[PDB]
Amino acid sequence: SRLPGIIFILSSPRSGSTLLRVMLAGHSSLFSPPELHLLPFNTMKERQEQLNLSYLGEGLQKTFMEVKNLDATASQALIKDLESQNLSIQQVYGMLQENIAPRLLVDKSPTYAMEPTILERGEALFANSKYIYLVRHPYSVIESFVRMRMQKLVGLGEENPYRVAEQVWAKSNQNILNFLSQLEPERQHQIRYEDLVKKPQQVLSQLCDFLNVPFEPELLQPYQGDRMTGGVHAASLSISDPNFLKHNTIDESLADKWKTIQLPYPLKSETQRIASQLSYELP
Ligand SMILES: Nc1ncnc2c1ncn2[C@@H]1O[C@H](COP(=O)(O)O)[C@@H](OP(=O)(O)O)[C@H]1O
Ligand SMILES: [Cl-]
Ligand SMILES: [Cl-]
Ligand SMILES: [Cl-]
Ligand SMILES: [Cl-]
Ligand SMILES: [Cl-]
Ligand SMILES: [Cl-]
Ligand SMILES: [Cl-]
Ligand SMILES: [Cl-]
Ligand SMILES: [Cl-]
Ligand SMILES: [Zn+2]
Ligand SMILES: [Zn+2]
Ligand SMILES: [Zn+2]
Ligand SMILES: [Zn+2]
Ligand SMILES: [Zn+2]
Repeated sequence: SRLPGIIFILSSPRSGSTLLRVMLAGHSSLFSPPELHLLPFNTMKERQEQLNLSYLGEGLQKTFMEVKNLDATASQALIKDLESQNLSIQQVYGMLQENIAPRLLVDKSPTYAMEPTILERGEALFANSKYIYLVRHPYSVIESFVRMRMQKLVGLGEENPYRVAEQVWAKSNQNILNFLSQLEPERQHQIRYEDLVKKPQQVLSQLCDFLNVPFEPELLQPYQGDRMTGGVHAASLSISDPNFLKHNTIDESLADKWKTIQLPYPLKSETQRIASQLSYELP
């Protein structure tokens, strides 16, 4: 039997997903943690055995700390107990839902879009979830991915970094497009990164209407309060650094970077078609 629906943020890497999840973390109706790394796995033992991350990836540990007012050691002890009994991932999600209730979980990870079977698992575990599809211009994503030296994470450190980055953007976006094409229009909402940082009030107000929550001022203040970004920096990171703490406001200047970014190669024809579908211009 499926769990009550949650909210997913789906995106390519480097699309401002962390910024968005942190904005939403401020809303009293929502609970929006660093990556939980639950969705890709069937059981907690599978997760423990297979979950290897460049940084500490303590989203789940931090979640139990917040919702149960626990120190790090006690939260870890709880997670180890779930692993020892080998709870299903659905059982752990159910436990999270009860511990955050009446708040709704916001589940964000750019890695979900890399595997169509992971996207499908969301629909298998949950009923009537809502999907926020966050998109960013391919030039901006590619420049960032290459700058951050993420090519190794794909298992393609021997190929051209720019082409590897392009493939990540193209595959993630095509996978999301394919997945969402099968779902009710009423359960999906697109956000463009460029709009998010240039017009956050308008974007967030429209998102609030989609989520059926009222607007709260905290949405516009991602650097205020406890939004699970504090303490040891490496603890909220998983696959790379979103560079959220290298800024101190919603920084609009990062939107238009695509207007001047010079990539070594024109995007492949297939990538250009995806960009066209998403209404991005390619200078
Ligand atoms: N406060 C802020 N304002 C605007 N954009 C931000 C931001 N913090 C992070 N970002 C953008 O989000 C990107 C990371 O996205 P994600 O969280 O999906 O990995 C960053 O990549 P760069 O710092 O490499 O430019 C940056 O462009
Ligand atoms: Cl990323
Ligand atoms: Cl991320
Ligand atoms: Cl994940
Ligand atoms: Cl994972
Ligand atoms: Cl730590
Ligand atoms: Cl990141
Ligand atoms: Cl940072
Ligand atoms: Cl950060
Ligand atoms: Cl800034
Ligand atoms: Zn993960
Ligand atoms: Zn720690
Ligand atoms: Zn990221
Ligand atoms: Zn950082
Ligand atoms: Zn800045």
